[PDB]
Amino acid sequence: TRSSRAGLQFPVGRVHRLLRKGNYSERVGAGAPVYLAAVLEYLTAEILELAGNAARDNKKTRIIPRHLQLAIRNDEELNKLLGRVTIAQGGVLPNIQAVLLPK
Amino acid sequence: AKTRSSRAGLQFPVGRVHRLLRKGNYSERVGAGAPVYLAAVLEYLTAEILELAGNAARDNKKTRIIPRHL
Amino acid sequence: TVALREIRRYQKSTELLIRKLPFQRLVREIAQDFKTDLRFQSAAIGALQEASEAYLVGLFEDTNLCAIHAKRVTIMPKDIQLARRIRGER
Amino acid sequence: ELLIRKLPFQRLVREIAQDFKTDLRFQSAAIGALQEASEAYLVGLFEDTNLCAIHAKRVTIMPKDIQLARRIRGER
Amino acid sequence: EGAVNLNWGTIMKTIQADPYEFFENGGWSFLGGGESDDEESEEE
Amino acid sequence: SRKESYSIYVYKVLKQVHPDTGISSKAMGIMNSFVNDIFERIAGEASRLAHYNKRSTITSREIQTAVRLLLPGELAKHAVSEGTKAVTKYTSA
Amino acid sequence: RSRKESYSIYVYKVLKQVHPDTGISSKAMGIMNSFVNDIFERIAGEASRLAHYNKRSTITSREIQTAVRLLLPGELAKHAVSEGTKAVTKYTSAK
Amino acid sequence: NIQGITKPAIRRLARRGGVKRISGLIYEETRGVLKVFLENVIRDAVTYTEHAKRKTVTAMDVVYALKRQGRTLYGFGG
Amino acid sequence: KVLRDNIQGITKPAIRRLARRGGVKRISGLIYEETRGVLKVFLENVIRDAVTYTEHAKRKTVTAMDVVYALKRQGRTLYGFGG
Amino acid sequence: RNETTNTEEEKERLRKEIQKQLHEKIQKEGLARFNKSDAQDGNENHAV
Repeated sequence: TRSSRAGLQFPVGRVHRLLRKGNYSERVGAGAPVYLAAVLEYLTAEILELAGNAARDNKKTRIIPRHLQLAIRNDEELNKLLGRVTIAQGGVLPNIQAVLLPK
Repeated sequence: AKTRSSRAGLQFPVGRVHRLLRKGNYSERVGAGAPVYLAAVLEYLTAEILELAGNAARDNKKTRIIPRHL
Repeated sequence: TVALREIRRYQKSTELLIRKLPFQRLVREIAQDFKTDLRFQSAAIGALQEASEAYLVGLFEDTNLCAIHAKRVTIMPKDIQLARRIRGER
Repeated sequence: ELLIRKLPFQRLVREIAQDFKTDLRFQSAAIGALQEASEAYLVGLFEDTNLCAIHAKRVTIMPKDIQLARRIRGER
Repeated sequence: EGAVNLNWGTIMKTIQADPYEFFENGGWSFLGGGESDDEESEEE
Repeated sequence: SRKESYSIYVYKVLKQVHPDTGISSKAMGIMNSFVNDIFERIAGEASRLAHYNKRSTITSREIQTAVRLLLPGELAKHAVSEGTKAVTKYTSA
Repeated sequence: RSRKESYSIYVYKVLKQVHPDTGISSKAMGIMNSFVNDIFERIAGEASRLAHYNKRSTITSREIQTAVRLLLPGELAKHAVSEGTKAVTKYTSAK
Repeated sequence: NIQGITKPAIRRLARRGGVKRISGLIYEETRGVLKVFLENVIRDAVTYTEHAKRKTVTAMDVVYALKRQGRTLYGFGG
Repeated sequence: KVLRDNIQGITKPAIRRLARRGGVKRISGLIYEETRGVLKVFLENVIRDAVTYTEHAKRKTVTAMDVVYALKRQGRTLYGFGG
Repeated sequence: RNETTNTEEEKERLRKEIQKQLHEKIQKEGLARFNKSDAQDGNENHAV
């Protein structure tokens, strides 16, 4: 496969077909889908790493949307990247303002 | 009525809009009335804007429309 | 004190805070003003409820920020209007 | 008419551009567009700051109003 | 209508000092921005 | 080089609307930018709809519903009426 | 029947590559699939706009790299470009 | 059907938003804001549905209408 | 020649004029520095993209269209300079 | 729509014509209220 030749797990043929059928350009070079698959694989690996850390922090062995929301909103770069997206069943970060705390 | 603008009673260029829609990588095919409809909308919107810009330039006793009036 | 207990309790959970049937009835009432005999998949209503609650919670966070800026604990309609104006919504 | 002086602004733009690639050239219209965008942005920000300052029953704008405005806008 | 906020506290003191001279000149006409009364013709 | 712009068409529209008014060069630059921007918005949204519905052609329905999405109420109504009128008369002719 | 595609198996493989003793719910797998599709759409739209700006008919790896640089923040973009270049060179070196 | 958004529900939404004290007009203000939001979103969704020549509003229409506003939602097939 | 600390070219009367156009009547003295920092962060964000476009076109001059695309990417569409 | 914007803008020409009549009316009103004799009798508010 073309994923094996690049030492990847994401599909190269599928991504090339989606780029081909997406009305992006007249022709598509062969180094674009490999690079884009590598980027997507890196980003999903980062996301899943932080979400697994967050799920272990809660002592769970399965990732739920709550852990994805915590991983996203807790990482500065990801939270800047995913700044407009809302995650169903993600909730909010625990945040109580300083002046509202009791005395 | 040779030009397609005349056949539609328009002032914007139907042929140029057709060329840009085709040589623009939007979809595999283009209709025959999509350029006409879009040119009509664009001409209407420009007229809408120019009416109020003329009003504002006439409220300032000016003959020339400038970015201030837009 | 119960206010803070509730704040802690609701920033922990993720379950929808609006009852399902009232929201469905509201959605159908609103939709009936654009086209009669419209059908909604249950997932469409669920997505709408998630988006509406997320929007309202973000708005309430901005409102709380405005209220604290004015040195008040109590959020007021003028705070909401100011937050919506600064966002660029009104 | 633009309020920031044109040549100091040019020097500022060049100084900032000196980090991303050494010895860049700029079109004049590029600097003009940058100044227009910057002044429009700052005027909008001062509008929001004035709104916040009036909200606080004041008339003087203070840095915390700017901070609140940039927070609500979603600025980092 | 005007693009700028006016100093009404100075304007009203000038008008109070001589209301007659104010109307003699043209009165409230100065508020209409600039009375150039000429084609801008900015386009070359 | 022959650069393309909508300047002559804006002159035509202006004389149609305001025979005794003129436009500066900068206002024409702004108008050209506006026309290009609106074309880009509408074509992109039409493409998005065509892909959403697994279609490979942009017909006047896609453009009509794009106008419905983009423009506000009265503006959408008048622009839809104008476009349908023009398309009908171009078809008839 | 309806043979519709997704990224679930690849996300699962990546998860087991990074976290072996951790599972994922179906709703989170759906969210991750939506996330992948979104990021794909953003990158492809930026690449298309860049190609049309530069008057080219082809989407190559240069467009993808510069779209990544435009879209992602500094360290994230740097690591992603590193990964992409590594993968492209490893794929090109072999055949 | 706008009365169905009761006062306790708005209180709950404000408590998850960290709000400690609530005025009495906040409820009507929030109902108005929610009505405006829902009106816009449902109008866009119904536009999508009519274009697709359907009589049922799908989850895809809602997701595309939120993407249109900039409120991208994950986990509904996007 | 290297440019060093030219942020102070945004003089205090200039910031005051920008505030007056914004409708501000009384201005605190810490504003001017606040504003300066804000402006820096803005320009650094816009220029980094404009330069990214300029470098991708394999050019050495930053053109007006590069700035226009950089602004358009942030939802800052600018009419008057092309588009 | 073009005939309605023409109609609305002709109502706006009447709006402008009314506004012009109002400015001319107030100019004359002020000229009548203030005479050159009142200007000669200037109650200078010498500080009391």
